[PDB]
Amino acid sequence: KMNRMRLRIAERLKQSQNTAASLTTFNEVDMSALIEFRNKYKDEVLKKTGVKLGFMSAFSRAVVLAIRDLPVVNASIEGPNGGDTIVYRDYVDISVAVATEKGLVTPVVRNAETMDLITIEKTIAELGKKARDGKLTIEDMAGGTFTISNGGVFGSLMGTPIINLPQSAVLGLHAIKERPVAVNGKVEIRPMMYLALTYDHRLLDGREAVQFLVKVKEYIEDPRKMLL
Amino acid sequence: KMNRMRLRIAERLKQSQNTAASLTTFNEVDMSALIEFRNKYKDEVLKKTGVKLGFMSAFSRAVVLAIRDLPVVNASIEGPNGGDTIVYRDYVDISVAVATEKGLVTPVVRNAETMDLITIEKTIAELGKKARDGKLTIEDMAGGTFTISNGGVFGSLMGTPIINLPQSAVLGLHAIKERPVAVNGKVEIRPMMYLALTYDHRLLDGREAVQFLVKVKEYIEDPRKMLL
Amino acid sequence: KMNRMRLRIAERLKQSQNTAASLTTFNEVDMSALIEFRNKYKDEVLKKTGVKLGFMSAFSRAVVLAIRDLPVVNASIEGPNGGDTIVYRDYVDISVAVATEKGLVTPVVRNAETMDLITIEKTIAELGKKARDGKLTIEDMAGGTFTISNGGVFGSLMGTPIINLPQSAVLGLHAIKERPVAVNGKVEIRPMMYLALTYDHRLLDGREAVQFLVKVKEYIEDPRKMLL
Amino acid sequence: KMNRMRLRIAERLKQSQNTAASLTTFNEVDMSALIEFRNKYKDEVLKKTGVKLGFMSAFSRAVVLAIRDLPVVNASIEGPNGGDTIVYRDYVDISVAVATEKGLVTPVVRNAETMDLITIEKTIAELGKKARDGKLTIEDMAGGTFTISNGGVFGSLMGTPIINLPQSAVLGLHAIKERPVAVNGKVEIRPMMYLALTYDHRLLDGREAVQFLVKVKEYIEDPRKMLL
Repeated sequence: KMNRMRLRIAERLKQSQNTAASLTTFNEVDMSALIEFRNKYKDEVLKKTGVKLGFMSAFSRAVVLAIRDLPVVNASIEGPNGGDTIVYRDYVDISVAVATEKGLVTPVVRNAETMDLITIEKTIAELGKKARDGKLTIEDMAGGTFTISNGGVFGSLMGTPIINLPQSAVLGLHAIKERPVAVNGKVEIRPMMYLALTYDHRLLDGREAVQFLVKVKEYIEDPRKMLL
Repeated sequence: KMNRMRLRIAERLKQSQNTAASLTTFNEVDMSALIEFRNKYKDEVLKKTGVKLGFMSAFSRAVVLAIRDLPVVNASIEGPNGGDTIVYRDYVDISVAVATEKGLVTPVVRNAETMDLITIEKTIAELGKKARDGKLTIEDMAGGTFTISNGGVFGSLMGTPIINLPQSAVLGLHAIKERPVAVNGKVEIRPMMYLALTYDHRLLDGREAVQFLVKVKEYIEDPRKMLL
Repeated sequence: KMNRMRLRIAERLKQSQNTAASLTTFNEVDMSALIEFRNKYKDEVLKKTGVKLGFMSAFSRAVVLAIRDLPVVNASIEGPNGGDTIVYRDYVDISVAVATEKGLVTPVVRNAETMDLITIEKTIAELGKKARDGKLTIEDMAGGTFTISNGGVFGSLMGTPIINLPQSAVLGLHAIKERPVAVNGKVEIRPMMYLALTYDHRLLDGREAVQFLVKVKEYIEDPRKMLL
Repeated sequence: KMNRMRLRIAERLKQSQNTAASLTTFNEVDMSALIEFRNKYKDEVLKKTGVKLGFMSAFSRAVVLAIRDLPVVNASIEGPNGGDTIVYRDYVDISVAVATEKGLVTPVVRNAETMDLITIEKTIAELGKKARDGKLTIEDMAGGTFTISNGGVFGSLMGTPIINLPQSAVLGLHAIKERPVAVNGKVEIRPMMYLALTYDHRLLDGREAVQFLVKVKEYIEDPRKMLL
């Protein structure tokens, strides 16, 4: 028999689908620079800090810088029957995925727009521990302003991730693969990943939606853009 | 606060989603011939006519010829609670996208199935001017029979465009990219674009939907098919 | 005849020499990454901001990050007859050189440790204008915590720059040259520059002095280290 | 606040600067032979003696043999207001650097001119242990006749080391680097190091100063010269 947890979450799915409008758009991106950079320093970083480096601070920091250009992304749509107000609050709470032994849960880094890459990475590592400990308070998983979800841990080409209502949108991350690529007028083989942006087409307009994803693409593909 | 324009359009989104069934299918296509042809003559054409040539008359004319094989595409589904009638009217009104400074609007070429490629191209150029002038009457944007939408102007791999209810379906156009391709038993590099057909699976049946997109693919990939 | 400005400054030279201890140490560094990065984006940056990009935000930001590891650099030595206190204040005021038509002057960016690379670059451009206008207030040139000086504008291999008393130390920047280099087990030709760190050997100890310069070398040679 | 140790040493710096004249001159040298020789035998040597081999006995022994040609180097300048006497005592006490956890200290090998390379190396290893033990008596660090200082442990191109008053001069050692070199009419890549001789230009005359450094260069570059 389905328990209360199943019933609640299962309802929230098709409920949020019927509440928001919904669209998904896509792109793929070269992972080489990020991978190289990671390999070059993850040990030094670890010895300096106790922090191991994955990729997560990268994606998230890039998202923050893109949001700093496109504040529409962070805002939430509110009032009766969807309501009346785009809530322009511009602190950024980054919800992200963790799979406990009892399945999917969503820790939220509060005020992430203040943070350094290394600090984000550390903060996430803390939450991952505390999550498998079952120590999390519900305020750790009360909704943020934005969400990043990962299917690449299991490994897929492409997902179509769900709106974390009341948030505007969500980014999906997928398997890195070596892929044939056209670059520099040459065939090459490169580490590539696809990206999926799902967004409420209420207030996230197709122009903006594409533009956001594309700007993020740049920051991944050259980490030096983070210096701007 | 959301204004009346936002509220109306935002409702129409999830309303039309809940009204129609909905499916999207895909293909990608070589742009070379069209690009070559454009470059070869756009100047001559311009001097003969005052008309610059993009790609739009091509896609649209191809769509018309495909519709001339597949009249199911042009018809609209009507009556109470979705109703009872596939309206076989076979004049073709081509709705298309323009982004004003106040966002997205949809000029409609009436009776487009009568028109020459150059004339379609001209007609669109007229509407683009009149649109940014704000001179458009609402009858310029009262619904056509079919819709083509462009995300390639912003530049993306792939979108999932919305049904312009009561129309049957919509075609999305995307970024042209150089891509590695297998052709002639050889690896080559070519200008490629992806295509997305979204359709109401009420009355647009999977067979037909695929067949339509595929026929269009041919007309793009060899403009000489337009001579048939 | 020497005027008051000459007499004051001329005294301050040999006075500060007799006041501090004094040592200079050296290294040279590859400019390629920074040069590439600059060329790749200076136009985009300019259109986004009104700011042209030289190199200065790079050197300075690197210096700040090195100071964040080595706070000894920022502190000043104070009290009677040189005194008694290493003043650990850790806001960072970056003095830098401008040659007016009446010769050398030293604008100071206050609180520079807070700033982004682009913002530093902008701030400097503002000061350069205001300097040639003669609009500067003396508080613009009351001493900072650290100093960077440039001879490369005139173009030399190597200088030996003077302690801006009461500051601990100073960095000299020189001509970029193409130079033969050994890299990757191969002879190569690269854009190279020499660096000179002059420091008061009171409280800047040889270990620390070398270590500071070397850490800066890294940040220049890979801008991706700034991401740490 | 600065403690007594800081105050004493800080004074000794600018005091000794104002007491001596002061000049520094430079050269660079191939490390290959010494490196090869070290690698070839350090294990055998260790098993025969309990002594590991760095480079230090080499530099020091070379310095001694050069001093045996140029006794001016070892002598000290003495009497009131700098005085009247070049003290020709020709036993050689080699001061050298150790960085304790409390910073820089200077053990002195007494009567080093008597010693074998292996014995010098051993003697230094003993002192290094006793230094980190804090067991040293002050007579271990009462001034020798000459000084060698190392910045290469931290790793730099070039320093400008301070006169250990009353000694005549000091040698600085730096980072070994692979460097492009011209040799045998050919471009080659080699392990190279720069050398800096600082000397009191009272009684160390420019002729002599250059000649000393150059002779040392030979002994490093061919260890077989030690056989003369």
